[PDB]
Parts: sequence; structure tokens; C-alpha cells
Amino acid sequence: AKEKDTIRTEGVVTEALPNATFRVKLDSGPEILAYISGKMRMHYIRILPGDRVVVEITPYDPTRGRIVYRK
Amino acid sequence: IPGEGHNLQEHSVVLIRGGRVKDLPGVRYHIVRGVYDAAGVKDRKKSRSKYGTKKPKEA
RNA sequence: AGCUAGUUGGUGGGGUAAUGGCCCACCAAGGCGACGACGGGUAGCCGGUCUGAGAGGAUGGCCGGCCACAGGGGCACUGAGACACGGGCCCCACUCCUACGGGAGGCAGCAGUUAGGAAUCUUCCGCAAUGGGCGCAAGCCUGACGGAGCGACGCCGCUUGGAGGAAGAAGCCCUUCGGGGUGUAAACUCCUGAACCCGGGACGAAACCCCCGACGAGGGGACUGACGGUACCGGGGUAAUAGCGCCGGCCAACUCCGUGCCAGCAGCCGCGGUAAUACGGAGGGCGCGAGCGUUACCCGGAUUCACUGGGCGUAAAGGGCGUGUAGGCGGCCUGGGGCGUCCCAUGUGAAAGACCACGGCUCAACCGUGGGGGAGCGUGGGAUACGCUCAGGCUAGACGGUGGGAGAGGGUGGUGGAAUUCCCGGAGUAGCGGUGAAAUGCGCAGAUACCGGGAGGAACGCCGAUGGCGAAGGCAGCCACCUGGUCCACCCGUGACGCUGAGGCGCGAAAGCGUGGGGAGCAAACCGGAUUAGAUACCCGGGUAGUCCACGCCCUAAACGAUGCGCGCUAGGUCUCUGGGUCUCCUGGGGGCCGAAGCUAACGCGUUAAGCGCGCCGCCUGGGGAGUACGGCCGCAAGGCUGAAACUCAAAGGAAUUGACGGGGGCCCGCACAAGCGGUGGAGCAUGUGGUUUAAUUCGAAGCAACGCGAAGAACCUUACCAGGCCUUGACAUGCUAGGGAACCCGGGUGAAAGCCUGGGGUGCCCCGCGAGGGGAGCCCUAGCACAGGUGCUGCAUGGC
RNA sequence: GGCGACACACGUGCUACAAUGCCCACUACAAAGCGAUGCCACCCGGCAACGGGGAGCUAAUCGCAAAAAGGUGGGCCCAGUUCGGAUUGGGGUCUGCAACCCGACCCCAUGAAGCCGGAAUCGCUAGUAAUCGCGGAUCAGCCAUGCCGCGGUGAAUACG
RNA sequence: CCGAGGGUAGGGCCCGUGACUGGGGCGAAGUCGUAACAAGGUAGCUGUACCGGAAGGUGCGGCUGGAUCACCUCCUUU
RNA sequence: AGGCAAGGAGGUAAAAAUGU
RNA sequence: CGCGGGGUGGAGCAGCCUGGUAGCUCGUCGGGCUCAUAACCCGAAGGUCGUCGGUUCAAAUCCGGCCCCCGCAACCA
Ligand SMILES: [Mg+2]
Ligand SMILES: [Mg+2]
Ligand SMILES: [Mg+2]
Ligand SMILES: [Mg+2]
Ligand SMILES: [Mg+2]
Ligand SMILES: [Mg+2]
Ligand SMILES: [Mg+2]
Ligand SMILES: [Mg+2]
Ligand SMILES: [Mg+2]
Ligand SMILES: [Mg+2]
Ligand SMILES: [Mg+2]
Ligand SMILES: [Mg+2]
Ligand SMILES: [Mg+2]
Ligand SMILES: [Mg+2]
Ligand SMILES: [Mg+2]
Ligand SMILES: [Mg+2]
Ligand SMILES: [Mg+2]
Ligand SMILES: [Mg+2]
Ligand SMILES: [Mg+2]
Ligand SMILES: [Mg+2]
Ligand SMILES: [Mg+2]
Ligand SMILES: [Mg+2]
Ligand SMILES: [Mg+2]
Ligand SMILES: [Mg+2]
Ligand SMILES: [Mg+2]
Ligand SMILES: [Mg+2]
Ligand SMILES: [Mg+2]
Ligand SMILES: [Mg+2]
Ligand SMILES: [Mg+2]
Ligand SMILES: [Mg+2]
Ligand SMILES: [Mg+2]
Ligand SMILES: [Mg+2]
Ligand SMILES: [Mg+2]
Ligand SMILES: [Mg+2]
Ligand SMILES: [Mg+2]
Ligand SMILES: [Mg+2]
Ligand SMILES: [Mg+2]
Ligand SMILES: [Mg+2]
Ligand SMILES: [Mg+2]
Ligand SMILES: [Mg+2]
Ligand SMILES: [Mg+2]
Ligand SMILES: [Mg+2]
Ligand SMILES: [Mg+2]
Ligand SMILES: [Mg+2]
Ligand SMILES: [Mg+2]
Ligand SMILES: [Mg+2]
Ligand SMILES: [Mg+2]
Ligand SMILES: [Mg+2]
Ligand SMILES: [Mg+2]
Ligand SMILES: [Mg+2]
Ligand SMILES: [Mg+2]
Ligand SMILES: [Mg+2]
Ligand SMILES: [Mg+2]
Ligand SMILES: [Mg+2]
Ligand SMILES: [Mg+2]
Ligand SMILES: [Mg+2]
Ligand SMILES: [Mg+2]
Repeated sequence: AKEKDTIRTEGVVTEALPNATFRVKLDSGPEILAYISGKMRMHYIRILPGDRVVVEITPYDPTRGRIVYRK
Repeated sequence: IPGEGHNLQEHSVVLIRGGRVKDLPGVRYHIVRGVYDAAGVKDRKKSRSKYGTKKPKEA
């Protein structure tokens, strides 16, 4: 089906966490565990706590996101 | 849960076939879609049996 | 790891069909046990079944045999036989009735309900066959059985057609636009003719019964079908279900679109972060086919628990060694026993299966018949090479005697100097010590350095080794004592007394702890100083335990040769130490090094083997989890032995090789530093950049190798950016549909220009006609098109440079 | 219009901070390159940039063009000044359609900071650095102190 | 008498839960340091002890699975 | 006297954290 | 109220006491160094020494008062 019921919401990076996972403080509520998108990894675009990043959130479990946008 | 995306909620009866998933921790088990609450993989058209998809009707 | 008290045996009795601790009375005090008892888990066992080359491993469904149990427990009774599945009694669990006093129950028989659960059948017919029971018999019963039903659950068989039929329809897909693919596949022609209908229709069933015959044999006769109106034959008769998995490697089969480390796949490696042979879909293929895949589980592959058949120096793996028990193994000769071992015969090893042969159901599954094998085991005979055992003997093993020898072997008692510190005495004064630098530290009460003595405690310089000793840990002044081991030489004595060693007992560095001493240095902890971002550290100044001794305990280690011990063989050389010799060379025993054969993954090993063997022990089966938990033992504690799993990862590793790297080494180099001259940074400005601001400050370049760079020339241009006006096949390219005007020039309006709107001169070319006029070439305008255009995004898509 | 914006920072260069100098005047030697609507001899106007007139070349044959530092003579005398030249005002010259943003040039006035530069750092081994001018290419003009090129004077020191 | 079973006290064992705690594995871009691999910048490693955020540090001994066995100056003999 | 080498001296080899 | 000591670049502290002559560390900013960050190094920025006075040719400094900050006592009532 390839499902795009995905939320593309902004969030200022709160927490530096392991493995390029970063709890990011969304303006869609709380700070979910949001991990780096592969593109970012490829391009070596560094996320530190405090970046207003777009975070991809599936309805199934919003717990985990994705840092879509480069800050 | 395999397939293309499930319809499973919470208080739903599911059936397990096992078989280690390599990537995931604590998970040595596949859910077998196509029985009980795990209804078949909709839009699935190639490899049906593994997924619980009924035959689509040709011309 | 100990278990046992009716427990092991005895005597007498009872009980039993019968032995017996089955039970009882009495006596004895045994019995079992590491060859693994008791305890716990697990589990009916087997013939077999599956796998497997086999040895094996698992499994014990159906079918057959044995057991055990019929809600759980306990008990008998009757009987030939039960401790009695649809018999009894009792307690309990549970359901049922109850007039609350009590009763009835038991599908683990068929079938079915219900629960659990991934999941498993019809509340079927029949007594026909076969068997069971009863009976003189007829017959009666028979959910044994015989069949049918339901389920591709398994095996096996058949159908979904066949024959033709294009240099290749469409449909779909790909394409380098030609073409290719699908695919003779289709359609279409021809034939057959499952299904399906009708006609017939069993073999299975001839007995038991009746009569002749004596109710014997024999002879005749009769009845007798659930399957099933089935199987099957005869005619008719229609082209009449295809699915499922995969498609990177393993592994058989490849392309495009969609997706962009997302969604997803995955059995492993892993694939996906924009050209995916790994994902989703399509075509194409390929595997199989009424199935095919997934999952579980077992074997295999795993020679990955290894008997066949792996090992252990470095990969996981040798125990710390010694002594030694059980156990295992054992020289040479002669003879007997004949237990092992072999062999023959024979008994067994039921049937079914598996294996071969043939037969039956149209084949086959399936079944039938016949045969063969079969490990094992019993019984009788045989054989003695080998093992065992008995006897005799041998000297090669092993042990001893005598003669010696080497040695830091161990313990006990002593002593001998250097040195250290500490004390006194002396002389002597301004610092000593310490460091990469320093500081803390001591010193004027006079240190340090120097001499004299004394007090101690500890250790043993040189020799000293690449050396010697021990079994290991280990061990050094020297002497004395006690005392082990060992080596040779003689081959003299013994006559296999040996090798190994689960356990056991003993030793076991260093640290540690207990009791008492001693205490110079050194010196954990600790207190200082520096060093440093920080300093619990490296470096310095102290400094407590401890080091030292006695007695006790601890028992670990890179307890290393990371190489268990024992013997036999299999080139040498070279150095060493230690013994004998007929002593510039031989021959033993140790210690090293190089290397034959051979081994090994290579390094390396190589008569001191990791070679070839044999013997026995120890241990190993991926890493982490972890030498941890848990128990158990030991210990005064610290801890030690003994030692998992759950989970987790597709690795942990060894040895080498290529490089790279090293505040590793040697050899080299360069304006690299030094040697020198002149700057840069400080100033202003010239410039380019980052940042910032902007409507935009176009874009890039990024350490050397971006920064007077592209730019070797930004006022407009350039120019790529912004604001405004405007243009649309368009500034430029090749064309089309085509419609008029079309070569050309000159203006005018509006306007910042560009553009837009617009006048008017202006048509010649080819040509046909007398002319009116007509079409086409060049060239141009308009509307739609194919397209142009892009300094627009990607130099991890690239070429060039 | 913007690329040139500017509270800042950096890089690369120039010009300096003086008297081994600076200014003025005369005087002397280069090489290499260019030049056609291009270079411009010479003449006059102008303080001048240049303007006008105009010969010459088609370039070893003319022109750019004076090379500069240097040599002689004069001044300046150790000062922020005759060092230094930025900024700022004013007048102009030239190119082009047009220099306001944003040109160069001339002339006059203005005369800021700077008295040899902190850590760090870079170049250079011989005609080399250091300094001194000239040519060019692009280009109407030039923000060129850049680059590329050519000569003049001409060193130091390398133990290691 | 024997006797299934029941009751009273004790233990063992397993299963369920278990407040409390040990607590382990993996994980790209968490934090503090930098222990180890090169003489890893004090060799390492090893047992043991005491101490420290933590790697660890140091003591005592052991080992080589340790590199480096240099370059001037002096003495002592060839 | 030099020639080489063996050994003993002593001087020197400072320090310097990390990871796109 | 009584007494002692001190007030200092932004913070901590030297110097005062012995008149002239103000330093370091931490912090600020910039640079360097580094491939890069810290660390590092450098600078640059930055104090009239609480303040009013006087002393003296000249005060962080000699001296007084106020302002603070620290502490000790504050007794007989
Ligand atoms: Mg998503
Ligand atoms: Mg008897
Ligand atoms: Mg008994
Ligand atoms: Mg049992
Ligand atoms: Mg069982
Ligand atoms: Mg077996
Ligand atoms: Mg019973
Ligand atoms: Mg009886
Ligand atoms: Mg019974
Ligand atoms: Mg019965
Ligand atoms: Mg029974
Ligand atoms: Mg039943
Ligand atoms: Mg049910
Ligand atoms: Mg159920
Ligand atoms: Mg059945
Ligand atoms: Mg019936
Ligand atoms: Mg009757
Ligand atoms: Mg009946
Ligand atoms: Mg049957
Ligand atoms: Mg056909
Ligand atoms: Mg026909
Ligand atoms: Mg019929
Ligand atoms: Mg293939
Ligand atoms: Mg798949
Ligand atoms: Mg791999
Ligand atoms: Mg696959
Ligand atoms: Mg696919
Ligand atoms: Mg199957
Ligand atoms: Mg190892
Ligand atoms: Mg022995
Ligand atoms: Mg023995
Ligand atoms: Mg024996
Ligand atoms: Mg023998
Ligand atoms: Mg048989
Ligand atoms: Mg048979
Ligand atoms: Mg047949
Ligand atoms: Mg004998
Ligand atoms: Mg002897
Ligand atoms: Mg002797
Ligand atoms: Mg004295
Ligand atoms: Mg003899
Ligand atoms: Mg004799
Ligand atoms: Mg000490
Ligand atoms: Mg300190
Ligand atoms: Mg300390
Ligand atoms: Mg010390
Ligand atoms: Mg002690
Ligand atoms: Mg070992
Ligand atoms: Mg042994
Ligand atoms: Mg020896
Ligand atoms: Mg020897
Ligand atoms: Mg060889
Ligand atoms: Mg060798
Ligand atoms: Mg080996
Ligand atoms: Mg241990
Ligand atoms: Mg324990
Ligand atoms: Mg380290």
C-alpha cells in the first residue's frame, strides 16, 4: 500500500541519546524518541540538542519518529 | 507482524508461527496473517500464501 | 554420596497353586554402594518406525506382543483364572436427585457433547464374512469386527486433452524503434470422449442345517449380503478445475515501472538512504502439480561428543606438581586349562514390516504366497595364534650391591665482610638531598659529605653463565650437621617385582589472615609536594601494614616449555655442563642452539619432538553471559575448589600476508629546522573570504592542495541575483498542420527602454493566359504541434580538464 | 538596482613608519613586449590630466618611451616632520549613452594611524633573496597595489 | 492386630506471585576520562591486597604472549 | 702511540586529551 | 556602643606596613597553534586601589572621618 498517513511536525531537539537517536521536543505535544533519517547519516549532518527539526510520525506508535529535516 | 501493514488493535486474537527475526531483540516469532484477527494482507498480489491473501479475480 | 532397620540373613510358623521378608515371632548384624546405591527429573517397554554409506542417533503413532490403569486412593470376595474397565465394599474429589434421614453415578468401549487447544471423524448401517461367548441345535447377543461417511492428513493412480495449426493475430510486456518476447500457446480445422445417462451386474458364501451314510468319512440339497444397485462390463455421450512457491549467492530462474535505510524482505550473508537481477507490482522465466510453500519436530549434512572418526605449544582445550588406592594395561620362552576369541552344528530369534522372487486388485499403493537374511542369546563339539588364568624358567624392563661423582636440592645450628640506617665520639660549615624542571623535606640545637666505634635487622656483591639442582613451587656468603633425589662404572644380585593413575594423602611462589616476636632499608594504604584542565597516577619527601622469623592457616598464578607422565623407534652437526674410557677421539646422563626425514594452519617442532606408535590419565566441543549465579564442600576471613543456564551476538580466535601506522630502530633525503637576509601579524589602504545586513548582496571553491581563487577587467553590458515593465515555438535549431500576407525599407503613437498598438511605401523569382487571374521556390507573419530554452538539481551518475 | 552592502574577523598584497632617507633639478644605462581606428613623433593652448593640429609606421626600419634605483649639485636635520599618505571639500580631464550608487586621472586644499609591531609565522641556497623600474594580456575606461613577463643593483649564511 | 486417610508440630522439594534488590546482553551521534592495541606515550599481562568517579593505580611476586639493546664522554684490557 | 672491540660507567631519547 | 583586620582590572587575591615605581590566577574578546574541538599559548581589552580630604616635590602607601565587610566582647543596672 505504501502508507503516507505520516505526520511531518516540527520539534526542537531536547535530548542527546545514543546511536543518533534523539528525543526531540515536538510542537505536536511531547518529546518522542526520534531517530536520524538515513540521508542525514549519509551526508554527516550533525544533530545536537536544540534544533527545530521536522519529525516523521506514523499513527501506529508516535513513540518513535524520524528526524526528516536537516534542523 | 509481517506484510504491508496490519489492522490489529489490542484485545485481538492472533496466531504465531515463530521463526527468528534477525534484526529485532526478544522477537523470535512471526505472527501468521490470515487467521483470526490478523486479517489478510490487502493489495497483496504476488506471494499470497505467506500473507493470508485470498485470490483476486481476473477477467 | 552415602543409602538401609523387615533392612540383609537365620530358625520356626502362617499365608500362597508355588519359592520367597509375602507377613509374623524370635535370634544374628548384616546388606547394598563410585563397575554409581539412594535421591531427583524424565519415560510405558519392545517387534519396530524415520533417518543414516554404515556404525550410529532419535522415535515407540497406526499394526503385533508384553505391562500397567480404569475419578484418586485402599481392600478383598467369587472363581481355573481378577485384586476384576461397563462386579462388590470403604474414604475422599466431583456431578446428579432428596420428604435433608440418604441415595446414584464414572465414555482412558463406539459415536457424540463440553473444555482445553494450532489441531483430529459419523450420536452411520450390518451380523453378510471372520472371530468371541452361550448353547444339542436352531438361534441369541457381539460399537470385536466388516464396511460406508467426513478431512488432499499421508501414500499411490488418473483427468483437466490430443493431432494439426504464422517466419508468427490480438491482448499484455519490453525495446537500441528496426525488432524481440509471450508462443503452436491461442483462435480455427480434425479426432478422442472424464463427467454424465441408461442396460446389465457380482466375486466375497459355503458352510454350520436337513437327509442317505452309524450323529464317522463321504454324497446331495437348501437358505444365507451391510458394502451396494457399489465395483465392474455394454451402449450412448460433452473439450471438460490450475494451482502454489521462488526468481542476488547458496539455488534452477531476469527485466521494467513504483518506492527511496521509507514502506518493506529475510533461512544466513545481508538488501533497501533515487538506474534496487534481493522491497511492492507487471511481464518473462524456473521449480513442482491437485498440490505447493511456511511453521513445529527428528535425523542428516555435523568426522560439531569423533567406535568406525577429531583434538589439546599459539585457535576452546594439560590438571600446579609428587606419592599412591581402585581401575586400565603389560617383556621373552615352554607347557597345560580353554573363560574371552573364532568356527561348525543345532535351538531360538513369533506374525507384520524391511530385503529378493512370483502372484492378485486394469498399473501402483495395498495385499498374498514362497524364500533368504538377521545382530544377539542358549546348547553340544571343535581350534589354541592372540588376550585371560595356572605352573616352570629367562634377563632386555624395573629394582638392588659395590666403587665413585656433580650439585644455590631441603632442614637444623652457627658464623663473614661490604652496604644500609640508627646511636655516641671526633674534625668540620652552609647547605644537603631531590628533578625533565622544581617544590615539599631535613640543617645552625650544626645537617650533608669524612673518620673512629657501637647498636641492630635484612640481604647475600664479584664468581654468575646462554650455567647447576629439584617433581613443581623454587634455590645462591661460607661452614658444620642431619637428609632426599640422581648419574655413571662393574654387569655382580633379584627374576617382570613394571607403566599410568579416578579418588585419597602430601607439598605448593607472591600476596593474604591468625598468635607471639622482631623491625634497618624498601614500602601498598595514608599524609605531603609538584605534574596536570583534573591527579585518587606515572616523578619526588615521608609514612602504616607488610616484607623477616617462629608456630598455625590459607592454595591461587603467564604454578609456562602456555607442550600430562612412561617406554620404543626415526640423519647429522654445533656449543654447553656432568660421569667413565684403550683421553687430539669415543661412550653414557643433563642443558641449549641449527637442521634430515616426517608433522604442522602457519609460526615453528624437530633424539629434551609438537615426528611415527603404543599405554593411561586430565580436559575440550562457538564467544560473551562467567569462573559469575545456584547448590555443595573447604576456610578464622579474604576467597578457593566444584560449575551452570536464561538470554544474546554471527561472530570470539589463531597463524601468517599486503599495506598503513607507531611520542619503535637503522639508513637516507627537502629552505624541514637550525645559520642568515627580508617580511606577515601591529597601521592605513588595496583586494578576496567568512560573518552579518539586504529586496537581492548570484553561484561555487574549504587545511596543506578555498581565501589578488573561476574572474586575464562587474558603471550598462558582463550577470547567472533582486524590483518593475513586458515576450511567448519564444534570442537561437531542425521541422509540421496550414492560413493569408510574404524580398525589402520608412516611419508614428505609447513607453525608463524593451515591448505593444499602428500607418505607409513593398514584391521582384518560376511561370501559364490576350487578359482577368493562378499556383509553387526563396523569404517572412499568425494559431495549435514536434520541439526550443534552463548559469535549474545532482561532480558519491560521469567525460574532458 | 545588486554583485562594491558593513558592529566585526581572516587571508593575500601595497604603501609606509625615515636620513643606507625624502624632495627638487640636471644627467646615464636596459631588456623584453606591443601598435592600426592602433600607438602616437613634433608644434601650440593649458599648472596639468589632456585638448587641437599633425608627421611616421603597417613595424629591427617610426611610435609607446621617460626606464627607475643609480651618478652630480642644491635643499631638508631627527620632528610626526619637506617622514607618511589615508580620509574629506572643492575645481576640473578622459572614456563612454551614461561614472550618483560604482571609473580612472589631474590640480589645489585636507594631512588621519603609524616612530619597525604580541604569540605565531612565511619566503628564500646565486644572480637567489632584498629592492628598483619597464612591458604585457584582458580591456571603451578601469578600480591592476592582482597576474604573467623582463631586465637593473645585488647580498647573507649553511657548523650541523 | 494390620490398615487407606485424616489431624497436631517439624523439615525438605518444586510451581505461582513476590515488595526489595542483584542485574546482564546488544545498540551509529549520550555524559566523564583514555586503560588497552605501536617502548599506546609509566610495557604489557598475571595472582593477590588496599584504595579511587571510572578506566584503573600502586604494593609484593611471577611471566614474555616485551619493545628498545642506541648515540657522544670517560675509565679497563684486547 | 694509534688500531678495533668487549665491559663498566655517566649524559641524552622530554611532555602532548580526544574524533567529523 | 567598645576594639582588631580589610576594602584594589569583572571575581579571588599580592603589593601597603618600608611614599614615587600597581602583579598573578580565574573570567571577557580576538588571534594563534591543531585536520578539527577542548586543552594549550599568546595577546588585546580591562584597576587609582571604598570615598571625602589633608600630608608631601609626589600617596594603593603616611594620617583622619564617613561608607561598608568580617569577627570578637557589650559588665556592674
Ligand atoms: Mg514513516
Ligand atoms: Mg518356608
Ligand atoms: Mg521387603
Ligand atoms: Mg523415580
Ligand atoms: Mg509419562
Ligand atoms: Mg539408540
Ligand atoms: Mg482404583
Ligand atoms: Mg478361590
Ligand atoms: Mg475394579
Ligand atoms: Mg470386568
Ligand atoms: Mg489389573
Ligand atoms: Mg470416544
Ligand atoms: Mg467447542
Ligand atoms: Mg477451543
Ligand atoms: Mg475412524
Ligand atoms: Mg442392525
Ligand atoms: Mg429361545
Ligand atoms: Mg444389545
Ligand atoms: Mg474398521
Ligand atoms: Mg494443442
Ligand atoms: Mg465424438
Ligand atoms: Mg446403473
Ligand atoms: Mg541462477
Ligand atoms: Mg518474498
Ligand atoms: Mg560479512
Ligand atoms: Mg530470497
Ligand atoms: Mg520483485
Ligand atoms: Mg507440504
Ligand atoms: Mg590467548
Ligand atoms: Mg606414579
Ligand atoms: Mg594396580
Ligand atoms: Mg590385565
Ligand atoms: Mg602378555
Ligand atoms: Mg519375520
Ligand atoms: Mg511374510
Ligand atoms: Mg500384478
Ligand atoms: Mg611367571
Ligand atoms: Mg642404580
Ligand atoms: Mg652410591
Ligand atoms: Mg655526629
Ligand atoms: Mg645377572
Ligand atoms: Mg637366580
Ligand atoms: Mg619509604
Ligand atoms: Mg599535588
Ligand atoms: Mg596524593
Ligand atoms: Mg614514594
Ligand atoms: Mg602478619
Ligand atoms: Mg594451564
Ligand atoms: Mg601426574
Ligand atoms: Mg635438569
Ligand atoms: Mg644430550
Ligand atoms: Mg622437510
Ligand atoms: Mg629447530
Ligand atoms: Mg598440534
Ligand atoms: Mg578466581
Ligand atoms: Mg557458594
Ligand atoms: Mg593507553
